Amino acid sequence: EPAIEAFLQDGGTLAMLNDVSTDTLEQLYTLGFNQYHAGKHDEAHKIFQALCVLDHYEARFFLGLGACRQALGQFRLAIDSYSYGAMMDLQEPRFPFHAAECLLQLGELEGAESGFHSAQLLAAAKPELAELAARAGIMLEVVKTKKDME
Amino acid sequence: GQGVVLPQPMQQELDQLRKTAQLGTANAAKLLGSSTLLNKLAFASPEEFEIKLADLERIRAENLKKIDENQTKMKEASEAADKAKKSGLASKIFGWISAIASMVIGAILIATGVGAAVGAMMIVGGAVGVANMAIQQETMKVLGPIMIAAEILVAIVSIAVTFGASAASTAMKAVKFATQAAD
Repeated sequence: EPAIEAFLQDGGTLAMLNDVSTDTLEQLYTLGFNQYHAGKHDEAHKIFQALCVLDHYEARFFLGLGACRQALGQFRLAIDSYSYGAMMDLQEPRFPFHAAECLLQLGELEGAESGFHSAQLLAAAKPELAELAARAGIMLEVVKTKKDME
Repeated sequence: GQGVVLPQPMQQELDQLRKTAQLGTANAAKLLGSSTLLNKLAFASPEEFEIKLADLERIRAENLKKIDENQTKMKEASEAADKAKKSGLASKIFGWISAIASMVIGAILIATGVGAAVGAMMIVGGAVGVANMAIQQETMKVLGPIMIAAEILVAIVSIAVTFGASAASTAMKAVKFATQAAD
């Protein structure tokens, strides 16, 4: 038991524990990714839940989890997943961005602002991502202005 | 779902793998249809277990790369949170972060990979996640914090089941102290 704990603590995952291969996990990501794009959001959510449990350090399983939740209108729960995902990949702008969208839908402007603002910075830094950087900039304005008319 | 751009990737075995992964929370829900209680225990455990090291060392060695990466993620997350709470730019780049996730950072400071584990468990939702989703109409909302506690508690059990019960115990301590650090 203390061996399992030390494993877990040092950063081992359930995948490792059950000798689950990188390629089996990828298969399951693919299934989840297709289902999400098929609009089968509820089913995609269940897949991403399994992935997040199998490897609880992969930001993109948390991105997927969060995207399913947002599509189902579960905005609060999506912010939770986008938040944990960010912590696993601090340079990824999609996390604060889609969390901000979710925050705006709930009327939380101060945090929507924070999200769109970080999403812009992080997206700016990478030049592959200027379109998203711009969207973030726009929504940032939309939020600041919706904030002023309160 | 055309809202989020997920990164691009790269039939009955996948249902095996999904059952594997939900196995811990399935057993968790099962064991929590009783009268346990605690609930409000007297130093958590024994628990119970009721109902091999060379392998672990092989596995560990086989995945030195990923394990180090995961350690780095936790290190970089801890640091990011450290440098954010010193500076006045705490709630400017991280004000969007939810309260749950915020505790999970705390749990990671107290218990590293065990903190992350239980934290991810809470966020994944698993057992009472479907109820929680349903709870989205309806009144004020002290219903919120308790659904957390519910989730925390289920996650602890799930950890107990899936990994050590010392792991669950540490996870409880982690959540405890991340919760006090939160005030």
